[PDB]
Amino acid sequence: TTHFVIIDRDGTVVSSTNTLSNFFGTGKYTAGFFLNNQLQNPGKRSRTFMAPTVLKKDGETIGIGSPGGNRIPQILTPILDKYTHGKGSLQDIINEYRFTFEKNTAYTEIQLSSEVKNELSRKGLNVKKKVSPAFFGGVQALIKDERDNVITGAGDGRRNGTWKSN
Amino acid sequence: KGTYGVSASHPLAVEEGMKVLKNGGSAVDAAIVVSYVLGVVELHASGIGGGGGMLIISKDKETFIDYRETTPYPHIGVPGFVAGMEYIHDNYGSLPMGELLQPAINYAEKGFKVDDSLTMRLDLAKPRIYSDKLSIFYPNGEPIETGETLIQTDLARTLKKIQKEGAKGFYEGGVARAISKTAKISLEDIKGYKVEVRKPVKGNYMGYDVYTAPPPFSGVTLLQMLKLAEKKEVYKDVDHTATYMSKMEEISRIAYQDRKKNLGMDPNKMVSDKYISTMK
Ligand SMILES: N[C@@H](CCC(=O)O)C(=O)N[C@@H](CCC(=O)O)C(=O)O
Repeated sequence: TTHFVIIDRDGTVVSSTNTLSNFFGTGKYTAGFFLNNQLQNPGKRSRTFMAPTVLKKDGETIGIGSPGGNRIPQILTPILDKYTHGKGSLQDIINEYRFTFEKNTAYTEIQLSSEVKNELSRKGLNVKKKVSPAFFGGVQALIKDERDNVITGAGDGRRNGTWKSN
Repeated sequence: KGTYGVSASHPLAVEEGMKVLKNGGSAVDAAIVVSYVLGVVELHASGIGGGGGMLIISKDKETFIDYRETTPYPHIGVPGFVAGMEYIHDNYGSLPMGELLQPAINYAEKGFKVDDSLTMRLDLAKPRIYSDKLSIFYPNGEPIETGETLIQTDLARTLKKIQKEGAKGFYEGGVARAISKTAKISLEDIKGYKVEVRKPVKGNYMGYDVYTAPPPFSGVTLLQMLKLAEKKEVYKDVDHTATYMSKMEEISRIAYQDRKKNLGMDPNKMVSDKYISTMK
């Protein structure tokens, strides 16, 4: 899965997520390309947690999205929560270590303290550190300041994400 | 100029997207260029063998194009990418298609420098995928090394066929025959692929209007969670990790549950303040 965001001179925002559904799909390969695997989640489309998104207010436009399978909205929600409540730059927030939940487990990007682990233990979530950066996604975003007319962005180092504006 | 920007998970996609925009192109035209480049240079993650979705929000219009794969009569879906891009071009684009495929074609034919992430992806995938068909990705039996130039001649051929014939170059003819043989999918299912145009889900959150991806995508779930986090004021606990985490776990299982019971009807109503009010 890959997510990109584009904003043009007309202020049109595209937010797109494309995928093969596992890295190199099924791995089957023909005519120079890899074939997707289809999750069983005729011409039916399966359910996906992909969620390309745009947010707009007077004065601000945001295009945002992420890869990360069934974790996607778990990845995006704390990011947008912190951003809209003033915690810092979208890029700093994106850089912050992440966590997601799967049934009763909390997957954590860093080693948490015994202090916080035990609070979660009697909650009672158990905690497990995931060793793949790609597991916690790859958030890509652009933000247009609509007053002043400037575009900034953020990319996720977990995927070597970057951004540019004019 | 005028202001414009690209954010993507590969620097060559960023570069090619910026090039389109610098020369006066639209967000849609750049997105087609970017999508095809990513299929070439970030090939582990997306491409012509897959699908996707695209949200387009202009001053005057909101559109969601669904080009996710469809199930035929391993599990491989009929690829939607090529049909998506052509549909997007014909209905929302500006420049002719041929021009937009050319940057991707150049990276296929001339090559690009592989990075550390593609090497590692190949390394980790080798047990699942490595076959006698994959020699260009595993030179001398090992994952192609960071810094090395990867040239994709077969893919250039396919992309040039699509460049010349349109979507028929993928969904019919020799390419369609290749897909049929490899995926065990009928020529009929391949040719019958259709894109869906959908209305974006629209809600509000923190004084923002929010446009997101509708069913079968999960924009409803994301917006519910955002609205739940706003209402429950979880941000007040952001400095207190166990509380923040626990409260986020609660919000996510509520929303995931709601998606589940409704996997088996208005998405705008599902992200409304009143719907969020009743969520438990
Ligand atoms: N473990 C898989 C499946 C998760 C799911 O769909 O429930 C996974 O993480 N999939 C992702 C892999 C690709 C990526 O770049 O994240 C996905 O988004 O398809």
